Order: sequence, then structure tokens, then C-alpha cells
Amino acid sequence: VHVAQTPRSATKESGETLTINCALRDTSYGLHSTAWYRQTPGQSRRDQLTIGGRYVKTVNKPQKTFSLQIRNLVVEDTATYTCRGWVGGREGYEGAGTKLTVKP
Repeated sequence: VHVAQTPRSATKESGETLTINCALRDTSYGLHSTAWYRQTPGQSRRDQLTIGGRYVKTVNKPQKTFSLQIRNLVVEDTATYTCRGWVGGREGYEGAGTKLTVKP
């Protein structure tokens, strides 16, 4: 059991949209719930993103896939983004991360 997170890294322009695709794989468990996290080089803890506004989430529980869209990118969005997929209430798995760089 693991989570495949694509893309591993991305460079985008300001005002563009980034899309991160994650898939729960190698498990007979279902996709229980999802969360998305962000961490900049200046942080040793990640922040959990609040969905809404520029952040749009999608969950396909039968396909065990889930994605995130960050719209109207700015330089401040430069960070590593991690998706998390729960197989239940007390157990979850995470992707290898997306290193995003946004150019001015």
C-alpha cells in the first residue's frame, strides 16, 4: 500500500494552474478521506491546506484517486505539496510530494 503522487516537481508561471494527481494503490482498502499539505523551505512543519477559493479538490473513491488544483499561482506558492489518503479512520498514506516553483 502506497500513494503515487504526480508530478514529482513542476515549474509554472504566475497566474497558471497546478494540478497534482494522487492514487491509492496496492491495497484492498477503500479511499476513506483525503488531505493536502504544504511546506516551504523556511518551515520544519507542514501546513494543512484549507480547501476553497484557489484550492479545489477532487476525490474519486471508486478509482481510489484524488487531485488538487492551485489556481492563480504566485511566487509565494513555491513549496512542497503532499497529498494524504486515508484507508480508514486511523490509518493513512502519503505521496512522495510535489516540489512546486512559481516564477514571477
